[PDB]
Amino acid sequence: EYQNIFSQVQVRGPADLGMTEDVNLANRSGVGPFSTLLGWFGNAQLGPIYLGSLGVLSLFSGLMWFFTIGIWFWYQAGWNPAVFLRDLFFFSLEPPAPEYGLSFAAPLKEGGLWLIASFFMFVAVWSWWGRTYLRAQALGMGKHTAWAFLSAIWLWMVLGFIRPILMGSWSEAVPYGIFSHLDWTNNFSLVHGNLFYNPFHGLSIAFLYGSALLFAMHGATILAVSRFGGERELEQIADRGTAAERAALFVRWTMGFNATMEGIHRWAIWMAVLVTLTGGIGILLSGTVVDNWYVWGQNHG
Amino acid sequence: ALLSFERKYRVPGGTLVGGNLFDFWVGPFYVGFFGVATFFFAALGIILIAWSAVLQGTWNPQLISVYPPALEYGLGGAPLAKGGLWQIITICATGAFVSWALREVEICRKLGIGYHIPFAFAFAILAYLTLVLFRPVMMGAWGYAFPYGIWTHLDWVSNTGYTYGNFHYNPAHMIAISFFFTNALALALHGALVLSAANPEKGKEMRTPDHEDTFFRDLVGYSIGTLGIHRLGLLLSLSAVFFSALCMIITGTIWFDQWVDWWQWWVKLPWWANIPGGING
Amino acid sequence: DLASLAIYSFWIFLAGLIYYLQTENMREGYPLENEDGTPAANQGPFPLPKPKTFILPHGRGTLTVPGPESEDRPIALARTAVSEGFPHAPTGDPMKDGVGPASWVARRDLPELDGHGHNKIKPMKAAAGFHVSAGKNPIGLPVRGCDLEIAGKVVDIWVDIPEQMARFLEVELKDGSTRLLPMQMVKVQSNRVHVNALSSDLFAGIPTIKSPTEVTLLEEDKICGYVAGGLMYAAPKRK
Ligand code: BCL
Ligand code: BCL
Ligand code: BCL
Ligand SMILES: CC[C@H]1c2cc3[nH]c4c(c3C)C(=O)[C@H](C(=O)OC)c4c3nc(cc4[nH]c(cc(n2)[C@@H]1C)c(C(C)=O)c4C)[C@@H](C)[C@@H]3CCC(=O)OC/C=C(\C)CCC[C@H](C)CCC[C@H](C)CCCC(C)C
Ligand SMILES: COC(C)(C)C/C=C/C(C)=C/C=C/C(C)=C/C=C/C(C)=C/C=C\C=C(C)\C=C\C=C(/C)CC/C=C(\C)CCC=C(C)C
Ligand SMILES: CCCCCCCCCCCC[N+](C)(C)[O-]
Ligand SMILES: CCCCCCCCCCCC[N+](C)(C)[O-]
Ligand SMILES: CCCCCCCCCCCC[N+](C)(C)[O-]
Ligand SMILES: [Cl-]
Ligand SMILES: [Fe+3]
Repeated sequence: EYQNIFSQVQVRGPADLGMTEDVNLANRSGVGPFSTLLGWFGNAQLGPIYLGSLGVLSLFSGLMWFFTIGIWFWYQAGWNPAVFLRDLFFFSLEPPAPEYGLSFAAPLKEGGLWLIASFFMFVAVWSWWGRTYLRAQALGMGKHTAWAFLSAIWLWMVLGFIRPILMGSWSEAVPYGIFSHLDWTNNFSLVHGNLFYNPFHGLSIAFLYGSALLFAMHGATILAVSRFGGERELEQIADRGTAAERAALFVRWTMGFNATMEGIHRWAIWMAVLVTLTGGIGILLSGTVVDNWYVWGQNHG
Repeated sequence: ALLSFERKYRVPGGTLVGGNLFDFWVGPFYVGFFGVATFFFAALGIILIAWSAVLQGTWNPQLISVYPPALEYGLGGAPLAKGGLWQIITICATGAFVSWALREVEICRKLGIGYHIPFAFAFAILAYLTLVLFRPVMMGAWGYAFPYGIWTHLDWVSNTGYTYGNFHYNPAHMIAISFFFTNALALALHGALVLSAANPEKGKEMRTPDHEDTFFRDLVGYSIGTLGIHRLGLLLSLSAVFFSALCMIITGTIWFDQWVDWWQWWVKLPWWANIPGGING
Repeated sequence: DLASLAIYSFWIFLAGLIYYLQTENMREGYPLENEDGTPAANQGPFPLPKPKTFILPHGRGTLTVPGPESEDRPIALARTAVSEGFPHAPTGDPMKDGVGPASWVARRDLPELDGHGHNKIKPMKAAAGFHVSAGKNPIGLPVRGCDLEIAGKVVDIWVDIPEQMARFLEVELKDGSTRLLPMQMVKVQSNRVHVNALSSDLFAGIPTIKSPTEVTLLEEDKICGYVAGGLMYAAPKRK
């Protein structure tokens, strides 16, 4: 009894250069190699990639962020490669101290290098967002991917930009460090009277747990009905087959729910985007409107 | 009542137990033997939670809490009022979960589909049994288990966590979080991609899986494919919960000190242990 | 205060969202029916959504859902009881009649096309230059049923051109005709292909395709249905 987690047989044909529509083909690369390793689980083909202006702006901008942090990590290691690898998780690029408020006037060694790195990260993410929109437009597709990605951008923007501004200093932002961003996260909860009492944090968690429940069920189901070509979801939407019927009936007989092949993808996008949506509201309201979620919770309001 | 297409699927057979005795529906819901077992175990467990509410002196759902036995009971039975009800309810909850899984198996057999869903669910049951059974038995008391109440179970998470310092430092917990974050990123993309193709720009024809593959190649230079994303989703979410169970089975058993101090294995490796400067020099 | 207003707004949003999601998932299979196929009195709490129209590519028209629902085929089933909610016994051979886990849907009797308007699925012999790139090449292997009898041999792989994957094995039977087997219902072993769903004597009964270089959505459903139904219906002959 074969389970369809790994392919039993790979087949390969000519490289697929992809659909054209209104795409500027001058800006697609050539195809990369074919990975047989990847091809046990999914597609074997690497490439082509599209790189126009926003692509290169984003890629350059994102490397500058990455290098700006790494230059500061080397500096902290005293330029010793042994100390760099030993302490990698412990280095941190900290924002400016509370004194300097929302000013760009802090020295490199006390928060200016943080601001530089953040500027590069700001350019990198927003250019990448325009890119998810334009790549969809060129192919005549809905902008679902761009609007879903904005949900993620919302929480990132709250954490590093919108909240620090409302609180009146960059000191409130997140440091670029593996262990240091973990400590910040734990510190944040303690200083705000325990996030478990933040109702938005509670919902955020419900949606995170639910994203795992839903992808577990959805993935499991499509594999369970792949013996009727179930993973061919678009043609099953246009022309319901026994795969869509059996998938619907599993859900109905189990827990009395209705699920269409299209409808389950609406559950999927929303379960996911509501994680960071509710999340960013919960963080935005912390220390701006609510000092202490315990105290708030006692009054309920 | 039936979906327009449902009658042809409502045939006899597929049951694991009882032959045709419980082989019927109540409205949309398939029953089967494990439907009856699930109802028995659920009703019994709800009765016992109400009994717990009486003894505690509150009907408020935001206050009702059923606590495990205290540590000095070890792995013995306990008086109902002081952890015995938690013990019977835990047997009931386990019976209801396993019955629900075997019922999904009966539904899979009648529909002639794979058993991937009940298999995926068995991982959630594993995680539950880790917290209430495997970890407590390894640690020597039921009292290390979590209480059944809306806010009290959150106190237990907070207290259990902060027993080991900042629980972020548990390395299995880092991996588990990564799979949870990645699962949700993948679910967002999968939903968005299928809907962007089925629901294109106004007045345009439905796109094809070719457009879906093309969009991802254009964006990031790789496309896992329509079979691959469903394999990936099942794996990310199952892995998240595997590493979750693992991060707690090792906490209190092989490791009972502060988790941050565990990371000194890396820092005190002999070749860089004594080199001055950096953070740890 | 602001936080109470935010959390209260949010629950009103979420309630609208859940309504929208529930009615979106009613676009197939409604209205609900009694077992006799007449419309049920109780259709549930939410009403049917306003129809939406998919424009299919390659000049294949439009779909409108919700829209008129019929099976468009006879169901060889009979009631086993005098009240709602019991199983319906097959009146013939459920494998032949296409009921239970052998069920098929009357999908379009055309093949699925790729983004260029070409057939999505072809025999590998007609797909230049597709080849097996990894794993055992099943072409030439004998095919064994669940009764451990040899039913035929593999003479081709039918591949998905755009997604580059094996979808069916074309199997030659003792009488020189062929059948498609779904790739997800066979074990490729080193020296044979094993099929658990079917016994050797049920291979001839696999529905045949009207053209030998393409398979239609209707044919895929009849084939996949038939092979899946063998798990239940060919259990007497499995070992
Ligand atoms: C998993 C690790 C921790 C844990 C850490 C947390 C943290 C942190 C949070 C929760 C929160 C929740 N936890 Mg918990 N929780 C644990 C184990 C459980 C178990 C169990 C194993 O039996 C259950 C039933 C719950 C249930 C719950 C919910 C009350 C709530 C949201 C869950 C959700 O949306 O999931 C996803 C599932 C779905 C979306 C499907 C729908 C499930 C529904 C909502 C479940 C209803 C349960 C009901 C209230 C319990 C009574 C049922 C009886 C039959 C009477 N937790 C363990 C001990 N849990 C959140 C909260 O806000 O509560 C205060 C929260 O922030
Ligand atoms: C001691 C710690 C506190 C706590 C403090 C916090 C704080 C502080 C926060 C959370 C937040 C969250 N907490 Mg908490 N939390 C606690 C305990 C828990 C428990 C539990 C006990 O079981 C759970 C399950 C959670 C779960 C969660 C999540 C639901 C939520 C984060 C969602 C998310 O996806 O962010 C991950 C997604 C993002 C951060 C968005 C990133 C998007 C950007 C644009 C990506 C850029 C990538 C960049 C360019 C780099 C490129 C990389 C390479 C190309 C690969 N917390 C305790 C009580 N928690 C967050 C939240 O929303 O709060 C309401 C948050 O800010
Ligand atoms: C202050 C607290 C500590 C902390 C202490 C702990 C402790 C303690 C635990 C975790 C655990 C987890 N932590 Mg932590 N954790 C912290 C911060 C975080 C942060 C963050 C952003 O800071 C994140 C993202 C996480 C994330 C996580 C997850 C990896 C994991 C919870 C998921 C899980 O186990 O599901 C597993 C799912 C279940 C158990 C649900 C099973 C459902 C059952 C089978 C069915 C229920 C049916 C129901 C009754 C039916 C309802 C009725 C119907 C409506 C009819 N933690 C902080 C630093 N964390 C937990 C873990 O790993 O557990 C194994 C755990 O015990
Ligand atoms: C493994 C990946 C994720 C996952 C997957 C998953 N869950 C699943 C499935 C799958 C594949 C199903 O097939 C099954 C289903 O049918 O979903 C609709 C299910 C399911 N997962 C559910 C919940 C759930 N899953 C969770 C988690 C996860 N499930 C993982 C993150 C959580 C979390 C994170 O907390 C919850 C709350 C249900 C909706 C359903 C299982 C329903 C079930 O078992 O019903 C039988 C039992 C009853 C009807 C109730 C009996 C009650 C007891 C007798 C008494 C109460 C005891 C309990 C301990 C009280 C504690 C409450 C307090 C903590 C507040
Ligand atoms: C080996 O050496 C080389 C040379 C290769 C370099 C190596 C580099 C290494 C090892 C780097 C490692 C980097 C790490 C570990 C980074 C980790 C980052 C983390 C964990 C980030 C977490 C959160 C970040 C957030 C929330 C940031 C938000 C940022 C913004 C919202 C942008 C805000 C913008 C600001 C403040 C400025 C805007 C300015 C104007 C004028 C508008
Ligand atoms: C998640 C992306 C990478 C996945 C790669 C996993 C490789 C699995 C190899 C399977 C071995 C082949 N076999 C024996 C199953 O036919
Ligand atoms: C998931 C990340 C995968 C990234 C792979 C990108 C492939 C790019 C192809 C490189 C070929 C370049 N060139 C110019 C020779 O065609
Ligand atoms: C996509 C919609 C799915 C519905 C999920 C709703 C889960 C309920 C969460 C209850 C937690 C409420 N709380 C305590 C944070 O206020
Ligand atoms: Cl695993
Ligand atoms: Fe899907």
